[PDB]
Amino acid sequence: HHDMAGVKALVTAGGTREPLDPVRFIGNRSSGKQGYAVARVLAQRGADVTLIAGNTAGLIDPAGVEMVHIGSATQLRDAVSKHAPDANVLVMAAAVADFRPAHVAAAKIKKGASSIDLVRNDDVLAGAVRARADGQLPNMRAIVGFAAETNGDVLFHARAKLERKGCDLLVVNGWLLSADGTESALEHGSKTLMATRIVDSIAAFLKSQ
Amino acid sequence: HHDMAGVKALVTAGGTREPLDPVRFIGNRSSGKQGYAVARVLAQRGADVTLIAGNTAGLIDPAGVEMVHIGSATQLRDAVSKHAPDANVLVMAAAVADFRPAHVAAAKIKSIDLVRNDDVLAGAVRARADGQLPNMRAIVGFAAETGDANGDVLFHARAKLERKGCDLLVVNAVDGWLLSADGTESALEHGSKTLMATRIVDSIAAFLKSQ
Ligand SMILES: Nc1ccn([C@@H]2O[C@H](COP(=O)(O)OP(=O)(O)OP(=O)(O)O)[C@@H](O)[C@H]2O)c(=O)n1
Ligand SMILES: Nc1ccn([C@@H]2O[C@H](COP(=O)(O)OP(=O)(O)OP(=O)(O)O)[C@@H](O)[C@H]2O)c(=O)n1
Ligand SMILES: O=C(O)C(=O)c1cn(-c2ccc(O)c(O)c2)c2ccc(-c3ccccc3)cc12
Ligand SMILES: O=C(O)C(=O)c1cn(-c2ccc(O)c(O)c2)c2ccc(-c3ccccc3)cc12
Ligand SMILES: O=C(O)C(=O)c1cn(-c2ccc(O)c(O)c2)c2ccc(-c3ccccc3)cc12
Ligand SMILES: O=C(O)C(=O)c1cn(-c2ccc(O)c(O)c2)c2ccc(-c3ccccc3)cc12
Ligand SMILES: [Ca+2]
Ligand SMILES: [Ca+2]
Repeated sequence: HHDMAGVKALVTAGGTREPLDPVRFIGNRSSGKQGYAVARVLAQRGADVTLIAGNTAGLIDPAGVEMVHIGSATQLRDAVSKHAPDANVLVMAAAVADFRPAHVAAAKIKKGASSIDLVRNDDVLAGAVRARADGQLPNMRAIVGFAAETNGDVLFHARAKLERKGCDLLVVNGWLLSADGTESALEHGSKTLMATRIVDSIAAFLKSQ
Repeated sequence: HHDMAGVKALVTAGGTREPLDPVRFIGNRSSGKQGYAVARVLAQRGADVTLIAGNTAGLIDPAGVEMVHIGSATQLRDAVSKHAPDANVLVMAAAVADFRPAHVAAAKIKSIDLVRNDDVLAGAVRARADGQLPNMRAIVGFAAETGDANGDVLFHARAKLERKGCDLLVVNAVDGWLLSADGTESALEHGSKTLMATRIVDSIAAFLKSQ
C-alpha cells in the first residue's frame, strides 16, 4: 500500500566535492546509493520526493522524484535552505564535507617548488534542527540523520551523535535510533530491505506524533 | 587497416585520488573517456593494449585490453614502472596528481600539508634515454591547455612539449593540437572521442613507421 501519501520529502544523498580550482577538489568515497534507495522507497509509497544529489552521476534517478543536483557542501546547504520550508520530512543521507578550501582558485593551480588552508562548512542538518526549533519550519515533522560509526563501541558514538545532532532519527552504519529512546538493530541485508526499514520507522514516527 | 598489429601499448587514463584518510581524498574531474577511446582504437587496429585506469566516469573496461586499476599518483607510478619494460608505446593520458597529503590518516579524521608526486611521464623519457627501456619506441603525453594572458594554447603546449621531452604531445584546447618532437604541429579538429582517438592513433602510427 501507500503509507507516505501526502508526505512531502526532502532527501540529500551522495558526497559533496569542495573545489580547489575549476578541476580539482576534496571528495569522499561515499556512493549515495542508500540515500537513493530511501528516496525511491518513499516515492514508491506515495511521498512527494525532492532529492538533492551530490557526487552520484553514475546512479539512476529514482522514478517520480524531483532531482536537484549540487556539487559543494555550500551548494547542498543552499538547496536544502531553498527546499526545506515546504517539506514535511528531511532525510540527510549525504556525506556533507565538514571542511572546504579557504580560497578557490579561478584557474587551474600550478605551483612553484605547498599546502591547503581549510575553512569549516555549515552543519546543514544542525541548521535544520535549529531552524525548526526557532519556529522557522512549521511544516517539518521528521528530521532524519545518517551516520557511519565504529573509546566505546559503535553505540557509544551513535547515541552521542544522536544527542549532539538533536534530530528525530539517526540511521547508523547497523542501527536505527529514535529521539524517544527506542533502538532497532538493522540486520545486514540489501539496500532495498534497508531503505524499507528506514521508511517504516519514518511513518511510525509520523504516526506517533 | 591493422597497422598496429604486433605493437605492445601501455595506456594510462583517468584521474588519480590522493587519500587524506580512509574515506576522503584530493581528486579531479577527469572522465578517462578520451584515453579509453585511444586504448580501444589502439586495440581495434591490432595492438596488444594494457590500460592503467585511475578514477573515470564509470567507464567499462574496454574489451581486448588488460586492465590495471590504481588509486593514487604513486600507485599509478608503480604500475607504469611494472608494465613499461614490455611496452613499445606509452600513452600517458591520465591526470596524475602532482601533490598528495604529506600524512594519510588511519581513521576518519575528526590545513593540509602537501608533498610532491613523481613526474611519471618524465621518468619514462629519462629511463628510455638512460637505456632502461630498449623496447619503448614512442612515449606520448597528454595536456589540457586553456591559454591565458601569458600565451595562447600553443604557447603553453610548446613549453610543455619541450620540458617533458616526449615524442608526441596531444593537447586539448580547453579544437586542439598534436605536437611532435620533430617540431610538427597538427591541429586537432573537433570530433567525438572515437574520431579524435583515431586521429591520435593515426599520429602514433605515422611516427612509428617514421622510426
Ligand atoms: N557539515 C555537515 C556535516 C554532516 N552533516 C550531516 O550530519 C550527519 C553526519 O554527521 P557526522 O557524523 O558529523 O559526519 P562525520 O563528519 O563523518 O562525523 P564525525 O565528525 O563524528 O567523524 C549526516 O546526516 C550528514 O548529512 C551535515 O548536514 N552537515
Ligand atoms: N606527476 C605527473 C604529472 C603529469 N604526468 C603526465 O604528464 C603529462 C602532462 O600533464 P600536465 O599536468 O599538463 O603536466 P604538468 O607539467 O604537471 O601540468 P601544469 O602545467 O598544469 O603544471 C600527462 O600526460 C600526464 O599523464 C605524469 O606522468 N606525472
Ligand atoms: O547513501 C550512501 O550509500 C552513502 O553514500 C552514505 C554516506 N553516509 C555518510 C553520511 C555522513 C557522514 O558524515 C559520512 O561519513 C557518511 C552514509 C552513512 C550511513 C549509510 C548507511 C546507513 C544505513 C545502512 C547502510 C548505510 C550510508 C551513507
Ligand atoms: O601545482 C601543480 O602544478 C598541481 O598539479 C596541483 C596543485 N594543486 C594544489 C591545489 C591547491 C593548493 O592550495 C595547493 O597547494 C596545490 C593540486 C591539487 C590537486 C591536483 C590533482 C589531484 C588529482 C588529480 C589531478 C590533479 C593537482 C594539483
Ligand atoms: O581521457 C580523458 O578524456 C581525460 O580524462 C583527460 C585528462 N587529461 C589531463 C591530463 C593532465 C592534466 O593535468 C589534466 O588537467 C588533464 C586530458 C588531457 C587531454 C585530453 C584530450 C586530448 C585530446 C583530445 C581530447 C581530449 C583528455 C584528458
Ligand atoms: O574533521 C572532520 O570531522 C571532517 O569531517 C574532515 C576533516 N578533514 C581534514 C582532512 C585533512 C586535513 O589535513 C584536515 O585539516 C582536515 C576532512 C577532509 C574532507 C572531508 C570530506 C570531504 C568531502 C566529503 C566528506 C568529507 C571531511 C574532513
Ligand atoms: Ca601540475
Ligand atoms: Ca566530521
